[PDB]
Amino acid sequence: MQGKVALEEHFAIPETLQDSVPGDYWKELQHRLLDIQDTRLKLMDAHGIETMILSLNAPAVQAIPDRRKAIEIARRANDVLAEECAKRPDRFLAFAALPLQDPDAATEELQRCVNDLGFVGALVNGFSQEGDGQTPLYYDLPQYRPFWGEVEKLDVPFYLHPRNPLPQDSRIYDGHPWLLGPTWAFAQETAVHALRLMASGLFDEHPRLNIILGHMGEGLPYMMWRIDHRNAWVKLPPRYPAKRRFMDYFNENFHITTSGNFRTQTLIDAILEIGADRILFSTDWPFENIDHASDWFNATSIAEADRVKIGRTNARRLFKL
Amino acid sequence: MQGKVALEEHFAIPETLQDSFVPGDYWKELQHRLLDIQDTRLKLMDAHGIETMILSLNAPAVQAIPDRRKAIEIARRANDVLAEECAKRPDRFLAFAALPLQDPDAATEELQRCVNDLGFVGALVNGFSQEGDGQTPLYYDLPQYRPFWGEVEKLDVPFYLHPRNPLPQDSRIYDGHPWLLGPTWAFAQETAVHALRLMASGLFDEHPRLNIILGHMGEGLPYMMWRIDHRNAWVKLPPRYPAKRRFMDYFNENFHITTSGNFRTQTLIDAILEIGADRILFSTDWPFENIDHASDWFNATSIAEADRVKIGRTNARRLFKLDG
Amino acid sequence: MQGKVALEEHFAIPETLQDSAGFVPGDYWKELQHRLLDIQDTRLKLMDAHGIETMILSLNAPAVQAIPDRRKAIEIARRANDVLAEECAKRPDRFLAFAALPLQDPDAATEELQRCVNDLGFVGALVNGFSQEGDGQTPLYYDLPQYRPFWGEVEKLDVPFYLHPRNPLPQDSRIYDGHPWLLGPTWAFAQETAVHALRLMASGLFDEHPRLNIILGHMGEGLPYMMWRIDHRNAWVKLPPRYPAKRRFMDYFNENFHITTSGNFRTQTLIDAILEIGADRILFSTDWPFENIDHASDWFNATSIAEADRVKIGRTNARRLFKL
Amino acid sequence: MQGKVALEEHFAIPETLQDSAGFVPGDYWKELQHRLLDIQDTRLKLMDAHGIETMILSLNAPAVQAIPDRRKAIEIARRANDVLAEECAKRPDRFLAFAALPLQDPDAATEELQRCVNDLGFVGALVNGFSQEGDGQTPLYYDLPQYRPFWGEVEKLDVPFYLHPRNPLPQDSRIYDGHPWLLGPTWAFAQETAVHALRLMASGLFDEHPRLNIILGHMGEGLPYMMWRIDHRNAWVKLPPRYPAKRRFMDYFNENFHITTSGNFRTQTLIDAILEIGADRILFSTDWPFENIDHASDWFNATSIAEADRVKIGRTNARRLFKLD
Ligand SMILES: O=C(O)c1c(O)cccc1O
Ligand SMILES: O=C(O)c1c(O)cccc1O
Ligand SMILES: O=C(O)c1c(O)cccc1O
Ligand SMILES: O=C(O)c1c(O)cccc1O
Ligand SMILES: [Zn+2]
Ligand SMILES: [Zn+2]
Ligand SMILES: [Zn+2]
Ligand SMILES: [Zn+2]
Repeated sequence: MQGKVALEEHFAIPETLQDSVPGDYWKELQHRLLDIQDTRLKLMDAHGIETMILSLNAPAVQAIPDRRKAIEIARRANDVLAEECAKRPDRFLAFAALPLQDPDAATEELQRCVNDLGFVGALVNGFSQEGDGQTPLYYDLPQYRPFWGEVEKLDVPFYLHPRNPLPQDSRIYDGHPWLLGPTWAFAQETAVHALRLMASGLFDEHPRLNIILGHMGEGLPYMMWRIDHRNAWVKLPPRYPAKRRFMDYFNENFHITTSGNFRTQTLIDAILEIGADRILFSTDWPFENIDHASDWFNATSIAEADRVKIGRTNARRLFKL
Repeated sequence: MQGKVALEEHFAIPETLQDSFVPGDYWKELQHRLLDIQDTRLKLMDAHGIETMILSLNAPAVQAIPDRRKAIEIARRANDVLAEECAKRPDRFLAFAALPLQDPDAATEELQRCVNDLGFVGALVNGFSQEGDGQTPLYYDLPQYRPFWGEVEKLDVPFYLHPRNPLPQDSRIYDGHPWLLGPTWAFAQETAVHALRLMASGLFDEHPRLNIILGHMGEGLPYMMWRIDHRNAWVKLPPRYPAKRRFMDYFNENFHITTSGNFRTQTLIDAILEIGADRILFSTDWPFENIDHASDWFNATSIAEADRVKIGRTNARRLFKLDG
Repeated sequence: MQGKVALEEHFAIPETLQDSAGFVPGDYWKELQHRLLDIQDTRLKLMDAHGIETMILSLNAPAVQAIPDRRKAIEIARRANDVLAEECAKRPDRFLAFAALPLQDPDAATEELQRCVNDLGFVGALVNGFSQEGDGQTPLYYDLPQYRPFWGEVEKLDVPFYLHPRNPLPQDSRIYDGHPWLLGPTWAFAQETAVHALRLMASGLFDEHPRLNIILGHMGEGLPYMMWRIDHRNAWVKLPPRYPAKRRFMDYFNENFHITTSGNFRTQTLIDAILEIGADRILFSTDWPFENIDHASDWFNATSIAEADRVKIGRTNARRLFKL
Repeated sequence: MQGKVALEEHFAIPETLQDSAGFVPGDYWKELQHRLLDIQDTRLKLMDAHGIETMILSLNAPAVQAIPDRRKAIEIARRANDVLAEECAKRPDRFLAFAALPLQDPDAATEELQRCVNDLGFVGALVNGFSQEGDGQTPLYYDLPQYRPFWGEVEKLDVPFYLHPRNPLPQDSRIYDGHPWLLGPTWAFAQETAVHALRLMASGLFDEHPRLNIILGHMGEGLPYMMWRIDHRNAWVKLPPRYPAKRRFMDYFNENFHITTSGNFRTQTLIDAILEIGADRILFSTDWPFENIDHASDWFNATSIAEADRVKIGRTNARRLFKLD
């Protein structure tokens, strides 16, 4: 398939590069993160990707406790990104990196990126760290409501990307570093953060918000029925502040991408849960090979009409292209 | 469908009853359900095509008793009670053992006692154990539990790894959201990861004949299993965990999942295309779930009639050697 | 779900009533007749009780397609269409109409479609397969040359054409000899209709009129499941197909066809169709009065698909297709 | 996947070679002929390169079923079976065989089946639909009374019966008039075979002989997708069906049939079948030489199913069905 849109495609700046064992692989990953116009573009051309919505790597800004430096790095990353997109505006779009450890500053940088730089959304690597940085700051908290109101005003999607939990909140993985990251930890962290947003009633207050989750929903689709329907015989209203069910907000305010989850069975389950209209193609480059994502998607077992929507038209619609 | 086998069916004894809402008329009903075995439960089984019910103590129960002596005491009592209840109707009730795993040796002894002397057909443990001050979750992939697993394999009976909530110090991500703890989500995360720890530790290389059972359709594992092994596939460097093979291998070869508290056809279809119908078992999670809810859904779920028979009955019959 | 649109919903006029006599046992004949003749009363109460806002009505089968005499066919067609317009006018907020066409006379059929659409406001046409004319011994399929002008007018008026089933003529039914239970909805209807659809595709009709919209009931008359094979059988033979059409069957099916759930309330079938043609091209329908409205609605309300798709298949796809 | 078993794999003898002539263009005819006559070379090399350990061979179509003279049919069947036995004996660790039967003569077909199974070690029979006999103008379906003795023997011998396709006779093909491209594997084959199978079910054959194992290729010739409708159409009519069989079509399909992936390398189709008849009754097959072995194998090795089912469908279901363990 040609003319695809991919939106979990990362890059890095020298300042955040270290955020991502010794050898040829680490060397290649660094080159990939810093490259935009050469290797990346050539692969896009060879693998039917017309539009790539770029985002800074992780955890990047979310792991910078000093709000002052966080704002500085965010602005720096966004300016570099703007410069890179300007070189091939027909191929590259961008997500804003935000210094959410400072709500007001984050709201202001998002406005700058959207109104001044033409960015089409924001991508945040989970909870923020601030001050001593020992407390994970989730976005369902009161201090972030103004920010969400502005996100809804600008009407641009918010991509809730993964990050690892803090060491003190990772005991379950002690002795198992291989379970952290993309293997599992990433999904758990992001799925719950997403659930917190839903449970908080955020989408009752701002129903037009568009949240995006990669890796096919971080496991949410398969368990969505249980999330709401467990112990169904208990006919008492849910205790959380949100007015409706998790499935309602997930179906109405979320979109999921195929980033790093090239599995047909998983895609079928998702199509039968959230629907093809809310699934978007993405690769997770440079952490995943573009050819791997594209070859799989070009041949996955779905209707051709859905391959067109998932690979291109859903995104073009979502980002008003 | 008639003649079904259900195996995540709970009961409680006065000592563990409190572990199991609000002041609402629901708490009263739940209590009655947990304490009942021969009456209400049996009538529902007769009304909903369930011939065999493999009973297990509630949660967290024994896993939440930090004092070894006490844990060993409560477990033995819960197992003696269970043994007595099953003896009243051996043609309908089977049993899973409650184990005081905060004491590896005592747990091994009690499992042997239950299996060899009481005829229990397996064990059901509610996640990690608490011991001493009870501030450290004790996972079963740890070295001290290897002798135990060797005995489990020797006795050749399944181990049902059931959920429990993580300790508060390990649940900050849920702070302010108590509604996310329990069956809503926390149970799955806790159990899925414990299962992965067992896999990564190489436990199944050492004891390949082990049979582990997970409820709630695998605690989310099937949907993400491909990613668990294949994420960042371009990096051809070998994984550094002790296990010799991949997660999917151990999941496909040493695990079975049940339909407990997850009556969703889409989820069942995904599981069928991931682990296979031969590895899926009907279960309800009674009394936390209504038996009629579980049965009505399963009787009509969109699968092959041949698979409805296997998932609803024959897979469990074979697994627990009920035909011979 | 409320506000659904159903479009394979039949009625009959005295002149065509007997055509449905041989499709149900004698004990059910009186009831089927009542249903076929009723539009304003019981039918509407069933619609209200089962969340159906719009019902696009059509004459029963084979009706006009089984009238060998051109003059008579044109007469009955106009009559049925006039009656249908009368009934819709009684409840214009709930009923829409498909035209009955005397296709044994191409020109007359073209004229009648124009009258129905431009003058009566009908939203499409429903034809029960091939037509009989003259001695009525030869099935007349619509891929034939003489029907090209008609198709050009269908595309110009831009209204869908519902290719409905009918049984094959006796001389073309020997495979069912001794098995009358295989004729009709059991199987013969699907074969007859699926092949007729393939004939239209293979003839290149959609190359000439790419904007045509064809609708098939009973989930595509079996087409989705075998569509890959229809084009890809013997793929090693790298030569172009021998038929007139310039492209593949899958292209025309994917681009010019829509299928409904009439008389095929099977979740597995719906899932296969979703993964072959997509939810955007599947429409809810019941096949009342040959199928119970509650059977269709109850199944569709609970089938295992995304809620977003239940809304599309149940309502918005049809509203989009018929420009409502 | 290695060690696969494939069971809709054809070959031909000079006497039946021309039967496959019209099914392929002119330039590809030479290649197809080579493939049909080859068993020990090209075929074996493809099996070794594409993980196929066992190939259950069968004569091409329509072959014997299109020979109206009983005597000639009996001769051709026997000749074809002897050649096949000869070929299998060259590499018995890789090749097994399906008997060709002269069903235009019930008693003769019964005797030949016995000969192939008892004396030649054949593991079943493959018949290309209805038979033609005498004037050959009447399709003879196997649900007819004269074939009951035959079926009784099939059940006694306890070997599967592969109901393979064939095109209907011209007078029974008017729906395809003007569309020769709709005959054969494109569609006519499936319609013809699906209905023949339904006739067997409706006749009550499986009530009388419940241990029969019937096999259909091309993923059930379309049956799985419409199976619910076949039994449940017009469900509001609460009156039993009119056919002589005691139960439902779905019951006989679920209990007496097995389907193969021959010439239908489609994942969506396989998923539907898995949810209708179950993975335990789906078997890998290619339809070589009409389909490329690599096409079938590459698709099956990667299709979206549980690895445990890939093993069953690709090998163990067949080994179990043909008692190879
Ligand atoms: O997608 C990512 O952002 C990512 C990382 O940031 C680190 C490792 C793997 C990975 O997929
Ligand atoms: O053990 C369970 O399965 C359970 C509980 O112990 C408490 C709430 C829900 C539940 O499913
Ligand atoms: O027109 C129909 O839809 C129909 C019949 O005409 C006869 C039986 C069943 C049926 O669905
Ligand atoms: O016998 C077959 O299987 C066959 C043919 O005889 C002709 C074309 C395709 C095909 O699969
Ligand atoms: Zn990423
Ligand atoms: Zn439980
Ligand atoms: Zn109809
Ligand atoms: Zn064949």
